[PDB]
Amino acid sequence: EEEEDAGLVAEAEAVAAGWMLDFLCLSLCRAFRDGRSEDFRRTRNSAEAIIHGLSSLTACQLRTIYICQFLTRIAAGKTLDAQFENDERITPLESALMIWGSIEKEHDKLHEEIQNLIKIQAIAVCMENGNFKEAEEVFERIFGHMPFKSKLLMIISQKDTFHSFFQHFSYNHMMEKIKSYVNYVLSEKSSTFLMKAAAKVVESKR
Amino acid sequence: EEEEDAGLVAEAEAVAAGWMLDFLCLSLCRAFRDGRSEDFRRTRNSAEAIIHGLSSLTACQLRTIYICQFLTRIAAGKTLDAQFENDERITPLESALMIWGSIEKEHDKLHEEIQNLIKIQAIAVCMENGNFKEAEEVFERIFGHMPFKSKLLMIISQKDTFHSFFQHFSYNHMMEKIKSYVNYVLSEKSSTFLMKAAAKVVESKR
Repeated sequence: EEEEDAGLVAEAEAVAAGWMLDFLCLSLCRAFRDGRSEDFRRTRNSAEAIIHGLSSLTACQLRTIYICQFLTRIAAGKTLDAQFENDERITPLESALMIWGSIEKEHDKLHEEIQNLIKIQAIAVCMENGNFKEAEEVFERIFGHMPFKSKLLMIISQKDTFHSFFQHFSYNHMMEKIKSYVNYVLSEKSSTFLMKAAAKVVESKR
Repeated sequence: EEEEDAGLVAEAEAVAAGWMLDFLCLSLCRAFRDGRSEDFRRTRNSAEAIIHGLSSLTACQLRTIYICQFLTRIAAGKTLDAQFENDERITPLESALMIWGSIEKEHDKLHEEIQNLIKIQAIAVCMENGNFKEAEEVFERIFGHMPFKSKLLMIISQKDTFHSFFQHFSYNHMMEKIKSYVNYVLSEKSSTFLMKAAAKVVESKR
């Protein structure tokens, strides 16, 4: 009853923390889709602290954490100063591409298009800051897609930062395709417990 | 319906964050009472990130945040390197005494005893590290209680760190009286929504 009641409290705290993680993961995907940057930053901070207080995760919770990590790297894609991997040479977009190709999800046409847009922008960001040598290094770690492969290497060699290819397959196009995926994810979210109860309370005051 | 549905989502996220704050505040008080230091540290980190994502707080939530801040300063009472106030001269125990005397709560006999134990230990910690001049400064900011007042100044002057007075009114005695208060608080917690639902789930698997 002493060590038993303490165990029961710990079990409930673990169920409650699991609900908090699920809610925060959904709120982060929502903030990303709506372009609410500060909300995404604050909710990411909350979700990370919550993950540190949990000792067990379901496969569904782990999968959801991976997608949220992908979104964080995409948001920091233009922050080449950001290091998400032990290898400090890995650019944020390279890290997102690694998660994108590791998540257990359908490799539908949208999946491949997002993948191909991340590869192009991984090189574009380096060129848009004049890190042309870094651009070649990223190209080697990604292109080591034949028609696009030769086109990108010729743009790195010519040093044309303001090339038309990058404008057609822009950072905004990449962001929009990624936002279309998040919407579908939220659509099939299956409704988290915390959101359902809170929404009931809100409606119960209308 | 566009700006209306977005508002409804924000309202639900605010109700959900309020439930998360209440749960985390209770889990922090529990970790303090049980002496689970690492759990208190991790839950404090989670509660701070949650507070940063909320824009409205009830008087009951604000009062609960004050008590949790008091516990954090008590836990860092021996960490004289910790600065909780803009004035870097204020020791952690001095900051806790300031909150303790500011919370809206009954000034019962337990309240005064906790207050008097915090005052004595505020001086003891400084003496136990040889910061005798700092001890006098803390004494001036607190004792500026006649029978205890003269006794403490004579101990600072004599520089007796290992004095019997501090052993009788020890840091552990202060910790135990503070733990008795937290228990009563949790006893009248009124049961938070998240804890109630989670405990139901746990029992529903016994």
